[PDB]
Formats: sequence, C-alpha cells, structure tokens
Amino acid sequence: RKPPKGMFLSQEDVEAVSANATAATTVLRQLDMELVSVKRQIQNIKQTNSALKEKLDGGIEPYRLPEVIQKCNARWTTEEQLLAVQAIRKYGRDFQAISDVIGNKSVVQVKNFFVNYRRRFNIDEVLQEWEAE
Amino acid sequence: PSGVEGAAFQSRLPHDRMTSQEAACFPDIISGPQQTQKVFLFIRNRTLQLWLDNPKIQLTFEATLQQLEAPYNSDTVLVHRVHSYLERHGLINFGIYKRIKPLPTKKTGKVIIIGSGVSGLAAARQLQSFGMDVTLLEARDRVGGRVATFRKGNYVADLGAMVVTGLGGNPMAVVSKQVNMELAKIKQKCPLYEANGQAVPKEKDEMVEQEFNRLLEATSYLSHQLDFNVLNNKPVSLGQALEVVIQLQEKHVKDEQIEHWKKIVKTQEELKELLNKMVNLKEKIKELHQQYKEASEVKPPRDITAEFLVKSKHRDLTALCKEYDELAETQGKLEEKLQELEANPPSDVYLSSRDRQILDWHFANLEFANATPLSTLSLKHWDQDDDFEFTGSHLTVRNGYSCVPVALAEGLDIKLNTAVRQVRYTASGCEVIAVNTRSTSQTFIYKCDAVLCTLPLGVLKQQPPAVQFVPPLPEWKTSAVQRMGFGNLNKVVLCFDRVFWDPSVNLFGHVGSTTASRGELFLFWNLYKAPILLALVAGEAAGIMENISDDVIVGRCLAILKGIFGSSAVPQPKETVVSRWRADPWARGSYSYVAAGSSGNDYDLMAQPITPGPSIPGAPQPIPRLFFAGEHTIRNYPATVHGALLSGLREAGRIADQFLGAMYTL
Ligand SMILES: Cc1cc2nc3c(=O)[nH]c(=O)nc-3n(C[C@H](O)[C@H](O)[C@H](O)COP(=O)(O)OP(=O)(O)OC[C@H]3O[C@@H](n4cnc5c(N)ncnc54)[C@H](O)[C@@H]3O)c2cc1C
Ligand SMILES: Nc1nc2c(c(=O)[nH]1)N[C@@H](CNc1ccc(C(=O)N[C@@H](CCC(=O)O)C(=O)O)cc1)CN2
Ligand SMILES: [Cl-]
Repeated sequence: RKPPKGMFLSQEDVEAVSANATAATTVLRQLDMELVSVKRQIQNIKQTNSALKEKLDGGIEPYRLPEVIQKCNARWTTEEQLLAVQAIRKYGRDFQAISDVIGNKSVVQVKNFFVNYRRRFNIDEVLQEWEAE
Repeated sequence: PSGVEGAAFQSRLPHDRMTSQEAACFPDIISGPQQTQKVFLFIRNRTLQLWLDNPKIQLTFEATLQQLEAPYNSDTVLVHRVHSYLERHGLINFGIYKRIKPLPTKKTGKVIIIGSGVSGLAAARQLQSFGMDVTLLEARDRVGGRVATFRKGNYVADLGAMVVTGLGGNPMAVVSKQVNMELAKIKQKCPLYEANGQAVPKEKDEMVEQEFNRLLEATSYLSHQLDFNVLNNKPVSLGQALEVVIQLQEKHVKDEQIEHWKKIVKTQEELKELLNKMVNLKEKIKELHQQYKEASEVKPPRDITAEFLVKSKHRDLTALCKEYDELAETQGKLEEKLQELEANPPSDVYLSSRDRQILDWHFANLEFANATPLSTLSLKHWDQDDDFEFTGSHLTVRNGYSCVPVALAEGLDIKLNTAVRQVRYTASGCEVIAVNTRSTSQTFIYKCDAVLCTLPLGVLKQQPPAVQFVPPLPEWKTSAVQRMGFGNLNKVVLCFDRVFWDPSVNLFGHVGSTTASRGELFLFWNLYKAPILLALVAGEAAGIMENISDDVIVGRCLAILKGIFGSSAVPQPKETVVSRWRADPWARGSYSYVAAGSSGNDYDLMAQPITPGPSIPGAPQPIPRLFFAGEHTIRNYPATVHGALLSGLREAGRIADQFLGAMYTL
C-alpha cells in the first residue's frame, strides 16, 4: 500500500536518480555543495552576532532611573494643566504618555480633561499642530 | 491442518475446491450439482488420508473402498476413478513402498530417461509402476545428480542439496517416512564476525537486519506501486532497485541535514535583526539619558517648560528602557532556541561503512539463497514462488541426502557412465545416441517410443551444445532456455580430527571487507555430530573462486577461522573438498533463478513436450515424443529437490496418459 515507515520514495525522486548512469552522484554532490555553502553562511552570522553582542556589553545599567510610584489626584493644579497642554502638544492623542508625564493623573482623568478644557485651551488647534509632526 | 483437510494441505490441494487438473478429468462432476462435487472432494481427501497415514505400502482401490463409510462407498466407479486419477498423477503410490499387486509381467511401451537425478528417478519409478519399460541414461558414475553426498568413515557432508525447506505440504515428508533420513532442525542463531575477527554486537545485527528487510520491502513498493520495472528498454534487476533505494535514503539524510542547518540560519538571522535594533536602541537611550541629565541639572526654581522637559524626557527614557527589556527577553529565547538546534543535529550518514559491510553480509546471504548475484534477478518476479512455501522448520539430512536417490534407484535399469550426445525424435519413435564416458569411441543406440529429458538447464544452455536435438528444438523452447537464469554457489568442506568451535552454534558468518567480496566464505556450517565445517561461496565470488586452487581457498578459510578462534587454536584439516558446480560439465551451474527479462511462464514453457512433424507429407498430427522434467520445469517449486521430484511425477503421469491412455475420464 505504502513504503515502509521512514523510507522515502517519490515518483519524482526515482526518475531523477535513474535518468542516467551517474545522475545519483550528481544529485548527491550538488547537495554536498549546498550543504557546505550553508555552513559558511552560519559561521559568518555567528561571527557577526558575536561582535554585535560585545557592543551591547554592559547593557543599559548606567542608564536606569529609579522610578517613583505616586498616587492619583482628581484635582488639577495650574502646574498640572500646563504640563498636560504641553504633553498634548508633544504626544497628541497618547493618553498613556500624557498620564505618565503628569505622574498623578490616571488615563480617564486625562481623557476627561480633553473634553472639559477643549474650549479653554484650544485643544483642537494644539492637536492639529502635533499632526504636522 | 488436521483430518481429511490435513491430507489436502499435505498434498498441496485446496480441500473445499476442485483443481483445474481435476476439472479436466472430472468434467461431468465439476459442471454438475454442488453436492456431487462435495462427494468427490471427500473421496479424494479421504483416499489421500489413507495413503499419507501409511506411505510404506501400496494403497489399492479395494483397500480404499473398504475404508469409506456410507454413502461414499455407494459409488464404486467414482471411487475407482478418483483412485486411478490420484495414482496416475503421483498424489498416492509414489516413492518407495512395498507393493501388494505384483508388476505386470509383460510391459507396455518403451521410454528412455535422460539423467538420473531426482526428477529422472522419480519419473522412472512411476513409469515402471504403470507397466512401462524404462531405461535411464546417466553420464556420471553415480545417481542423484545435484544431490551429492561426500563420505569418509562416518564423516558425511552434502556438496549439493542439503536443506529440506519445511515439511508442511512437502512431498519429501512422505519420502522421509519411506526412507530412513535422519532430519535435524537448524537453530537460526547466527553470530557474525567482522573481517578483523571480532564479533558483531547484537545491537547492530538487529538494526541492520531490520533495514535489510525494510529495503527489500521498499523494492517491492518500487515494483508494484511505481511500476519501476523497465529502464532504457531493459528489465530492472533487484540489484539496481536496491542501489536506487539506498541512494534515495542517502539523499534523504542530506535533505534533512540541509533543512536543519537552514532552520539555524533562519533563526540566526532573526537574532541579528533583533541585535541591531538593540544596539541602536542602546545608543538612543544613552543619548536621552545625557539629555535628561542636562535637563535635571537646571536647578529649581524653574518655569513650567523646563519642568516639562525633565518630566517629558524621563517618560520617554522609561518607555525606551521598557522596549529594551522586551527585546532582551526575546534575545534569551532565541539564544536558547539555538543551543537546542546546535545540540540536536539530524543523523550524520545513512550507513556507516561498518553498517554497509554488515548489510552486504545479508545481501550475500540472499545471493546464496538464489545462487546468483542480485544484479541478475528480475525485480518483478524474483520471488514469484514465495506464496508456495512450506510450513515447519528447515531441516538437514544428518546421514546425507544421497540416501534418497540411492533408495529410489533400487530395481531400476540405470546405465551409468553413458553420456547422451544426440536425441532424435520422429513421428515413428525416437533414438538416442550415447557414448561411454570412460572411452568415447564406444557408442550406444537406444530406440524408444518417448524420451524424457531431465538435463539441467545449465546443460541445455551449453554453447556449443553438449547434446544435440534432431530436429532442433523450436524457438519458443530455445528462447525460454536462453531467458531463464542458471545460477551457481559452492561449498568448501573442512574435516578436522577434533572440534575447536562452539558445538551448540549451528552456523556463523564472516563479514567481508568490501562489497565485491561479500560472498567469499561468508558463512560456515557446523552440522553433524561429526567435526566438520562447511564454508559457503556465494554471488560473484562463486564463479571466481572456481578458478582458484583448493590450497589457496582452504588457506583463506583457515585465515578467517584463525582470526575468529585464535591462531593457536584451529588445527590443520585432515581432509578438504571444494565444489565447482559451474565447471561440472554435467550440471554447469547449481540451479535456476528468475532472471531479469524472464518470468515464471518460462518455467511452463520448459515443461511443454515437443511433438515432431509428420514423416509422410499429409499424414496426421503425431503424438508428442519428447518430454521435459527437472527443477527448471516447475513454476511453483523451482530450484529444489521437491520441485525435481514433483516434475518427474508430472511427466510420468503425462507420458502414461499419452501412451497407455486414461481410464478415468468419462
Ligand atoms: C550447491 C547446491 C545446493 C543445493 N541445495 C539445495 C537445498 O538445500 N535444498 C533443496 O531443496 N534443493 C537444493 N538444490 C537443488 C537440487 O539439488 C536440485 O534442484 C535437484 O537436485 C535437481 O534435480 P534434477 O533431476 O532436476 O537435476 P539433476 O540432479 O541435475 O539431474 C540430471 C542428471 O542428468 C545428468 N546428465 C547431464 N548431462 C547428461 C548427459 N549428456 N547424458 C546423460 N546424463 C546427463 C546429470 O549428471 C544428473 O545426474 C541445490 C543445488 C545445488 C547445486
Ligand atoms: N524456502 C526456500 N526455498 C528455496 C531456497 C531458500 O533459501 N529457501 N533456495 C533455493 C534452494 N537452495 C537452498 C540453499 C540453501 C538453503 C538454506 O540453508 N536456507 C536457509 C533458509 C532461508 C529462508 O529463511 O527461507 C536455512 O538455513 O534453512 C535452502 C535452500 C531454492 N528454494
Ligand atoms: Cl561426480
């Protein structure tokens, strides 16, 4: 019904190996060559990656800033309003970023701010300027 | 199988169905009601049972009838018909059995039988029993032909046929009850020793054997599923097919290696893209940190844009550090995924050169069984006879197989040292010209009604001919002769005066160094209570070794054995014999095989008798006059002793039917 398990035999394979007196030797050598060709390619990338790794040696340890946790507040101080306005100018819609920048205002509080002060801080006009960047 | 069904099975007959042969003789019955057919079958099976139960004595019609219960004994004609039918076709009353009815004093018809090997002897006994005058012409100074034993004192070793391949359905089972052959089973345990003389661990042995079987199964797939049976208008050989299969497995090993290393490169590449991102990201982070410091060093108080700058840069820096930690997480995953692949390469080769040598031992073994190199066997038909194999264990004749022909020859008229040179067959009769082997000038002429030719296929192939047929045989026959294969294989008998090997080890192998020499003394048998070792020469080695002197052959044997049992151990042999079946002018090989370009049908063609043309123009179609038997003439059991025996039984029945006429076909 079918070839014994693990034995591989297609119509296509057979015809190629039997087409002429040394078709097999040709097929096998052409594969030895493809095989050697791909291990050169491995050695090369292994060497490429060894160099790249040694460039990242030390990682980003000297660049970490021990980050503070601090709780929320639903009150807007003048300081915070101005921070937000500038944050919107830099980051646009990105509520998460704006929240992070202000530090003490959740995402929702920020989203609300957008509506409540839309008029007073010409928020639409500011946003169109973020869009030109 | 048991009872009356056991009898059918033991006679190679279907118990519940009538054969083609039976149809021809009992057309009235096979074309009639099912019930009648069942009556016939029972009578047939029962008659066979009575004979098989006691084959040391002639089973007569009267004896048969007396042991059938009603209503089966209520048709005496039918019983008599069945009896004569079985008797004529050799299914009962064959071999050597004490007869009840003495032989007809006046004989009818004259037959010359060429050759006194088992086919010839079996046919002669039958013809004599049927009342014909029979003479056998044998070239050798002995009977039995390719069944040749060797004797010295109590030491006994077969140079020809040696194995009884299972008793279930084998006619030799009947012969073994008639003649006192001492049959002995063959332990299938067979350790192997590599060329260096060290034993093969039974880890490898099993693995390689399994692969060998898998490869055979593979060639069968190539043959039946892909119809790979013709290559460049030439028939494909088993050898060729195996080479293709092996090459494809080697190809697959390389295909897997490639895909494995390609998965490594592909991953290696993802890594380098990620590392590049990381390096660039580290630069950005390093730069932002510097800016964030410059910003944080503007001491307060500070206007809101300055404050915004510090807070803003801080956020951007943390965000980027989060990106870097994610990429570092991915780096550890890819790095480990590589240590995994680097540690798990796919297998290195299809076969280690050691593996290939052991594999070649198995091929040599197959070359020995078929008495020919694998490159000569038909891929499509080499195993055409496998479905007819007998059941039970293989056995050897402890007291020498020659006991069979020697016994079968008792009471027959055999002319030894008489080599047939020419066979003339005409409308009116035949004449056979033969010479005395011991002085060729002495000539003999034998006239007969019919000639039964059991000359070996090897002899029939001889060019120029050893035996001339006048008129020449027709092309349909000669072409069959040219197409079929006739192999070769040899034995080396080593007699010592003391044992030095393991006496419970029945047989063991020597693994050759190269493929070319795989059949050279690859197997050794330790078969008797006596201290004798038999070495086998198979495949391409068989033919070549025949050109080498005994001393050089024996030297090689001793060299091998010294390597296995120790140089100190193995003493010099007391006596040695080397067979050379190819050079033997009366055999010219060992036995037939289905060569590429041939088929089983050729075996049938070898069997078909020849009928000469009319002597007088316008005269009626003659009788057939030239008949053939032999190992090479029986499609289902070729190349064996039982095959030869059956061929003789067949021709005896056909000849007797032709010249004495059937009683039993009304
Ligand atoms: C090495 C070897 C091992 C074997 N092992 C086994 C085995 O283990 N099991 C098994 O079942 N079978 C085996 N066989 C096969 C078996 O021996 C044969 O199939 C069988 O014995 C052949 O019987 P035959 O009558 O057809 O051939 P033969 O015995 O060849 O009968 C032919 C006779 O014709 C004679 N003859 C030839 N030329 C002339 C002439 N010109 N004039 C007169 N007579 C002539 C011959 O010398 C011979 O006596 C083996 C064969 C060989 C060669
Ligand atoms: N059936 C079977 N039939 C056969 C052969 C065979 O080889 N096995 N080979 C040919 C006859 N010659 C021999 C030579 C050697 C052996 C022999 O010694 N064979 C192995 C059996 C091989 C098997 O497993 O089939 C054994 O040790 O019993 C048997 C027949 C033709 N018929
Ligand atoms: Cl001889």
